Amino acid sequence: SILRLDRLRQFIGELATLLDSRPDESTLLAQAHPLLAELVHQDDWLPEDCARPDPQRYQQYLLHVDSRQRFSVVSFVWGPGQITPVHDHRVWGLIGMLRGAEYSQPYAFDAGGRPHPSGARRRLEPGEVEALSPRIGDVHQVSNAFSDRTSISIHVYGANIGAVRRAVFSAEGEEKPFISGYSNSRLPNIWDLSKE
Amino acid sequence: SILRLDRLRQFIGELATLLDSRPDESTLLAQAHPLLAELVHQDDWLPEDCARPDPQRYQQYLLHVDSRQRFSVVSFVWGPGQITPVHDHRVWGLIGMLRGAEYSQPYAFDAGGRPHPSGARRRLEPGEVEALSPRIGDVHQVSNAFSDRTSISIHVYGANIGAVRRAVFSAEGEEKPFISGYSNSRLPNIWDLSKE
Ligand SMILES: [Cl-]
Ligand SMILES: [Fe+2]
Ligand SMILES: [Fe+2]
Ligand code: NA
Ligand code: NA
Ligand code: NA
Ligand code: NA
Repeated sequence: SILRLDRLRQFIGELATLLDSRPDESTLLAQAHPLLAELVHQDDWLPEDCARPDPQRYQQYLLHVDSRQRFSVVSFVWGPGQITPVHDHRVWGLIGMLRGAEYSQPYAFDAGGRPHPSGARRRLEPGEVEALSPRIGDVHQVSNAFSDRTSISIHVYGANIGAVRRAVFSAEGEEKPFISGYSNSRLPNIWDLSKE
Repeated sequence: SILRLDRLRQFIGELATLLDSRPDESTLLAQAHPLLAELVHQDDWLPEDCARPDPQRYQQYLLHVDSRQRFSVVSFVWGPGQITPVHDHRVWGLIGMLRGAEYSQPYAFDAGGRPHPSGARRRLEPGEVEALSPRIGDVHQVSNAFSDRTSISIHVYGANIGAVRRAVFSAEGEEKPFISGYSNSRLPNIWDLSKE
């Protein structure tokens, strides 16, 4: 229909313009917050392909990578009742819920290296944005708040996320290196303005 | 084999860096010339979908658009004997032959505003790169050099080319506005390094 891809195009240039200032981390996050907020304020732009859950696993659909890999934009699609392992990120980020809701559980470790939840579980509603900086709390376990519907969140990461070597942590406290990869081997073409 | 997608990721990055120093047109073109030349020096990187001829029309497969739309990178696929009409561009651009060959005829205008071939036709061989710009010469007709095979060239343009309002030129020298648009509504995912 009127898939409104101009808001994706707008978010992307504006994040990039912002980044062209070499802002310090915390300024960057502060100033991007409203930008992602304006992008998830309404749910009328996300291409269908980039919204399909899987029955076995969550999906990360790559929407855009910056020419200099200063950021990537990803659509995180949880099927009903799905849950990630405990893992870190290693780059700045922002998350904004588009539809459904998700839970975020922060983690820390005992001197042995076993993880344990820390602070309580945050619930993220359609519309809300929280900045992540690894300089604060990098390790977490996230999950679909709902057990019976699809939830989707739009993420922004300060790198090509599917190139970042990060870590997943078992209950027993072993660090497994992982690289997330992407669900889609093709990105949507948000760029064909030959439609008006 | 495995596609050498890192050549493309590298080119994308390097040209954006170059663009970050705000060069003037002649320096941008002198410096970008070698970067594209390296990309089209060996033919081990273009995804197969982005190399597909059409029997009716030449194809324009979008590869990448820069976050701030400072450039875009397009794969231009010619089937046997295809030819464009006479047209302009209104942005700087570099063209780099990947496989096959294309003929280039620049055009100039007489006192009544009617276009005519200006100068000798230029043949573009694999690994060669030519520049174009309103300053340096913008109006031309291009065709596949062969009628017995496919030709591909890699085009870089200082805008989101398929959103740029340009024009084709009638024998009587009048515009007919056009916006090229892209043969592909999905872009290739160059970015999933977790392949290796
Ligand atoms: Cl030249
Ligand atoms: Fe995470
Ligand atoms: Fe042209
Ligand atoms: Na290269
Ligand atoms: Na190829
Ligand atoms: Na000329
Ligand atoms: Na493709």
